[PDB]
Amino acid sequence: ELSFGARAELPRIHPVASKLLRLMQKKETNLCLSADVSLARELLQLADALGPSICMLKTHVDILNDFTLDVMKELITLAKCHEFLIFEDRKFADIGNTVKKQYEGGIFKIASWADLVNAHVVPGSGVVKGLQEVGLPLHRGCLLIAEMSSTGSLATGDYTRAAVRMAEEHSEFVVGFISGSRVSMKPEFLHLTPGVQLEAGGDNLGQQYNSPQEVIGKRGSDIIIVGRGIISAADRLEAAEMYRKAAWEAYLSRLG
Amino acid sequence: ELSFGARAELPRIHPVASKLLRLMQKKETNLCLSADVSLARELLQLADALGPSICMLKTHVDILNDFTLDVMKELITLAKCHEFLIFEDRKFADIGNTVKKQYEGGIFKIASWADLVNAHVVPGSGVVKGLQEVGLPLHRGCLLIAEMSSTGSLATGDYTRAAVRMAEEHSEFVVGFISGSRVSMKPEFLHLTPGVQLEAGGDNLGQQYNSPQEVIGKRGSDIIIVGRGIISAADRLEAAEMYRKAAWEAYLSRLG
Ligand SMILES: O=C(O)c1cc(=O)[nH]c(=O)n1[C@@H]1O[C@H](COP(=O)(O)O)[C@@H](O)[C@H]1O
Ligand SMILES: O=C(O)c1cc(=O)[nH]c(=O)n1[C@@H]1O[C@H](COP(=O)(O)O)[C@@H](O)[C@H]1O
Repeated sequence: ELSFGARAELPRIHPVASKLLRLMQKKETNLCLSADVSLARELLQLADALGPSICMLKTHVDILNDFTLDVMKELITLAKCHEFLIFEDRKFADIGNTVKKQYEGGIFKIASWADLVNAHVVPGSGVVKGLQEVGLPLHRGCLLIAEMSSTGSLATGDYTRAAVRMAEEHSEFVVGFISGSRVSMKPEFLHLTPGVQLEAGGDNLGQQYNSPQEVIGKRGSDIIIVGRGIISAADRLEAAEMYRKAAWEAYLSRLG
Repeated sequence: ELSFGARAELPRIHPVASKLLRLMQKKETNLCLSADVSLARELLQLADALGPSICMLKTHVDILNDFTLDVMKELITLAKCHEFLIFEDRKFADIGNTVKKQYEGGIFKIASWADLVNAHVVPGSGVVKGLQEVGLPLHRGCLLIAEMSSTGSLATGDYTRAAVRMAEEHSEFVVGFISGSRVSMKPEFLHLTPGVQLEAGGDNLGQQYNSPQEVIGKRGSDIIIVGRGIISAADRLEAAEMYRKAAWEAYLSRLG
């Protein structure tokens, strides 16, 4: 098993994955903050304070009450300053012809500011083809949703295998997965795992939690995605540091 | 098999489905226009001219370059004038806690103007639970995506059966399906079918077309969803009338 720094140099590595893996090793962080807030001021204050602790900031641009492309300009300034990627968790899931417009255009112009986006594989490979026609020219990457954290997820068995095949057949653009575990045996592919908290539990709408030690250490994922475990805490900086140290040590102990 | 007008009166019918079925029978239309345009002025000019020919106008609010809630105010005026429902084809596909915010909030405030939305079933029933916590109080309906039109779709076999079970267990909010065919044997549930053109063919990004006669007449669906077959035509009114007459006669001939 290679370190993040060595994976950053693999011959078939995507440039976006390489950039991410380099800053993960430099900063000793495999934490992605899920910045699930409705106010631009809170998003930017979290990005600035937690920037040093995170490899990635995950957005849902469509829950931000005061979105403007200028807010995303300020977010890019912080991403460059503190060295993290921006991941818009848009979960594209339409025919190729539709998703290309949803990615490039409308009010959000996601491709103009998002290093990474993600897509569901249920529509077939056209979803990836459509996205890549915008994303390849704009030097972007994509994650495929191979497994989900929620109760009753149908992303199991042959579905997960189809996501892995689709990623591997589109390595020019697909840099990894949303998954609960290592699903690809190819080390060029990032595994990002949501549904993470230090304590056992869930929410009232089907979210299920596992610990950083379980998903990084036992299940072999690379990056934890954490929302409420940080966002709902009083001291979001110390919460982020707890999650960072947990995920980083789990990673180191799997390396041996 | 019951007429649309008789289905509108079924004991377990959802009010949104009833409203739709009534205006389908009154206007002799089972055509949903896929208004896949980037300009508000073109969206509103299509809604006004084609309003009399359609039971429903399907939006992708996130490809509209000049979206404002005022554009949707003008669209509602046309929907009320000409009697059609507004369907935002958002394809919600996240955990319940996320989709409730994506449905109610952000810039688009989808639930404030959309009669109908749709959701993927891959995350499990939490996606429906989250949406229904916004949509039930706002007297809205939802369609579940049971089958897709695109090449390589994984929405087959047990997946389609899971979508039908989920719809039937959430009949307070779920009024039907995006599907290629009749998937539910319960007549209270609408079947809407995209991937429709009069001529054989497809697009370059995995879209596949079938005719109105095939999907309404042979496959037993209720409503055709048509984008480019109308939108790319020179005379979009006559194109809409051709699709309306095709879908309506296919429906009548299945009734006998
Ligand atoms: O793509 C994702 O990040 C995602 C996939 C998934 O399987 N589960 C999942 O929870 N998410 C997202 O990750 C975040 C989880 O947030 P918390 O439950 O607050 O930690 C939310 O923004 C979800 O939308
Ligand atoms: O939910 C949908 O409407 C949808 C589901 C699906 O399986 N296939 C599909 O084509 N659609 C949508 O229906 C429209 C099809 O447009 P045309 O291919 O131009 O007729 C697009 O806006 C798609 O996003």
